[PDB]
Parts: sequence; structure tokens; C-alpha cells
Amino acid sequence: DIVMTQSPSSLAVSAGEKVTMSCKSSQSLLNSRTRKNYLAWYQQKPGQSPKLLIYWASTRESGVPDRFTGSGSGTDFTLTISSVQAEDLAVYYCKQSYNLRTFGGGTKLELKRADAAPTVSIFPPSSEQLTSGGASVVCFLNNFYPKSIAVKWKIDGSERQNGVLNSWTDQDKKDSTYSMSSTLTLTKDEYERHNSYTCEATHKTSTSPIVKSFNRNE
Amino acid sequence: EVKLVESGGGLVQSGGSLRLSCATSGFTFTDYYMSWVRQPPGKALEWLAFIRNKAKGYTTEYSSSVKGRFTISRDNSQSFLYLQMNTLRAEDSATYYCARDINPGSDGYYDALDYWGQGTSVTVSRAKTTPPSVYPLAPGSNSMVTLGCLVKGYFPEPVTVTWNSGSLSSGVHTFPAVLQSDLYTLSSSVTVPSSTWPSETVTCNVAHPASSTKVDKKIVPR
Ligand SMILES: C=CCO[C@]1(C(=O)O)C[C@@H](O[C@]2(C(=O)O)C[C@@H](O)[C@@H](O)[C@@H]([C@H](O)CO)O2)[C@@H](O)[C@@H]([C@H](O)CO)O1
Ligand SMILES: [Mg+2]
Ligand SMILES: [Mg+2]
Ligand SMILES: [Zn+2]
Repeated sequence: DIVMTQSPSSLAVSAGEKVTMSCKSSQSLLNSRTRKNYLAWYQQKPGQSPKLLIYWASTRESGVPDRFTGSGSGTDFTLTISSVQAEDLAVYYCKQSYNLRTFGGGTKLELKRADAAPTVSIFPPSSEQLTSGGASVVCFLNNFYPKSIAVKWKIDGSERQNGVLNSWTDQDKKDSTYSMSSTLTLTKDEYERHNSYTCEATHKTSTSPIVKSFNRNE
Repeated sequence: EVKLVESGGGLVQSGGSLRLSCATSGFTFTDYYMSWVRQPPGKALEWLAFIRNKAKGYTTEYSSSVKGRFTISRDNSQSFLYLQMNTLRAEDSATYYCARDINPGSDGYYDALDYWGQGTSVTVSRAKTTPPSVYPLAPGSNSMVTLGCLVKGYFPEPVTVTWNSGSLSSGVHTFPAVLQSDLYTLSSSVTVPSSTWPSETVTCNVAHPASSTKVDKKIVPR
């Protein structure tokens, strides 16, 4: 029962800045005989497997850039990244291997960038979906920052609330932006009762909603 | 080149059993400890078990959370790592990774999990397997154009999406699936120069391993 804990749970940093994150062990990970601390750091980028960064508390895995520095001893450990890059977006885990192996809870590192307006696209239901009695209308809102955004759907001017399912990507490892998808699902009967379908994005980059629509009777 | 490839993930009813495999190559298997680690959707990594190398008699250890319930083993002739999982619960739903552990008798011994497979996904649920429906997303009516595919109504996770067999990778966004009424839905967008569509073909490739579904859906104007 060695308990690992990390801090912070999450934070955000602009490219080129310095990042410090911490790891604590409920007991010492130090072998007094060999003088080694059994503590390693792993990087897990969105959609990838974990990757070994540092072991023995301070030894960099071969191939790992030197902006990544591991320090600490006994029960307290620190991973430092200087001149953080956009590609550094990831969850960082520390792990003891002094007594079996135990992972910490991770630190989610995000990157601050300049605000950016979403690019909004709307898509009517496909005839192949319609042919089966259902009707989904999709709205992509791509490459915005910051993450915080609200999408409203309007059917013939009035807000539709249910039938809506939303999903946000992880931050882009390249441009540090976010993207969101919003899908409105109706029966073909419902969809055929109305004409104007509207997707409206609220984002701090614009004082008025960002709107895309189409008419069924187009 | 060290390679580790997990297999055997899938849908399994609560209380049931399932055995994962991990095929290895590019190193002297019997020299190394091997570990299994898992990761529930959106949660932390959790170490589950290891099995020691030849010098150590291939003995095993387990985390409290699976001891008595999972069994880790290895086949030293075909160089495979296994994990038999029994009496499965919803909380066992996760991606499972095999990872090469230490060789303490090595002159280059360092203590870490240095190579990891791509992971195999496991879902523990009573819900039924259901293939996805894949619908094209084309504009109804400048510079760049965004197209997409809607992958609707499948169970369980995961599904994979690529565009033009991976040759379109830049400008793609595949959104995390969302669950609703025992069925997942996800979408993917791809953005290309309007000069290259529809003059060039754009097709999404969707696979759903649980139902062995493979789909190619061309996005044509309309
Ligand atoms: C330098 C290692 C010394 O002890 C060893 C050895 O033969 O070198 C290795 C030990 O490794 C483990 C283990 O449980 O097998 C895993 C390691 O990652 C680490 O956790 C150590 C632990 O710090 C030992 O206190 O254990 C182990 O095999 C060990 C025997 O248990 C005792 O000799 O032998
Ligand atoms: Mg992008
Ligand atoms: Mg209505
Ligand atoms: Zn033991």
C-alpha cells in the first residue's frame, strides 16, 4: 500500500513557459543500499499509449528532450518542463516501482494560446438516414479557443433543447485549439414538420451568435 | 525493434470471463518481467500485475484490486503474455495495456515500464452488440470546405475512423463518442481545399471490430 498522489490535477501554460508539477509517495521510494529512488514519470498524449520519460527519479529516457527534468527524493518528486511546446499537451503520471507498481492520478497539462473564433459548419440529414425514418442534423465548430462555448439549436426560430448530443475533442497538439460537435436527432416525421434549422455558437470572441443554417425546402 | 500487441478485448457480460493476449517480439522475452496496466475511459492508469523473468522463476504479483480474480501468465515458446480475467464487473471496463517490465539481471537494468502496446479495449455490460450506421455529411449549400461522417447507434466502443485510408490526416477531427440509451454516436470532420473536392474523392473508413463492421462512405456533393 504505497499511495501516490499528484498536484496539480490540471493547469494551462503558454508555449515557451516553464511548468512544474509534483508527485508524493506515502512512503520513501529510496533504496538506501543502491541510493536509487524507484520513481518514474510517463507522458500520455491524447489517444496514445503512455510513454516513459524519466526513471530513477532523475534519469531521462533515451530520446527524451532535456527540457524535461526530473528531481526529488524519498517521498517528494518534481517533473519540470522548461520552454513548454504545444506538442507537450498531455497527462503526466508518476509511478512508484519500489513495492510492486502504483501510478499517481496524473496531471493534465494544457496550453494557453490567443483567443480564436470557431469555424462553424452545418449539415442536413443524409437521404440514406432519412430512408430509415431518422433525421440527424450536425454542427461542427472547429478550432476555437478558449474551450468555453455554448451551442443553441433553433427550429423555425425557436430553441430546440432535447435530441441534442455534444462532444468536445482534446486540445489539438499542433495549434492548441479545441473543436466541438453537436448533433440534433429527430424522427423523419418531426424533421419534415419544419423548415429552418439553425446552429448558433456563443463564444467570447464574438458579441453576437455565430450562425449557420439551411432550409429543408431548399 | 521491440513490439508489443494486445488482443482479445471485446464485450463481455457482467460476471463473465475474458482472456487477453499480448504478442511480443524484438527482444529476449524470457529475460524480462512483463506487466499489465489498465485505464478506464477518462481515468488514471492502474497497474494490475506482473510476472517475473526466467532467472526469477516466472513468479507473479497482483494489485489488491484484481488479486484472486485475474491471473497473469506467459508462454515462453511463442513469446506471449496473457491475462485471464474472471467474475468481471463494470469497473473492469477499460483499455488494457501490456508493457515490458524490468530485467534486473541485465547490465543495463533500469527500473521502469519502457515499451507499451497500443492497448485492447474491454467493456463489461449486459447491453447487446450493435453495428454502427454510417452517414455522409455534405454541405447543403470558399477556400476550404469541411465534410464529415456520422457514425450512429453502435455498441460497444470502440470504432476507428480514417479518411482516404489515412492519406488524409491533417485537418481531421474525430470527436469522442457519446453514449445515449445503450448506444454510442460519434462524428468525424475533415477539412480540405474546395478545389480538391468534389474533383478528388473523399471517403471515410469506419471499422467497428465488435461487429466486424468495415465501411467506406464516399462524400458526394448534395
Ligand atoms: C536491484 C534489485 C535487487 O533485488 C532483486 C534483484 O535480483 O536484483 C530485484 C527485485 O525486483 C523487484 C521484485 O519484486 O522482483 C521489482 C523491482 O521493480 C523492485 O520493486 C524490487 C524491490 O525494490 C526490492 O525490494 O523488487 C526483487 O526481485 C528482489 C528480491 O525480492 C530480493 O532479492 O531481487
Ligand atoms: Mg484542427
Ligand atoms: Mg417542435
Ligand atoms: Zn511475491
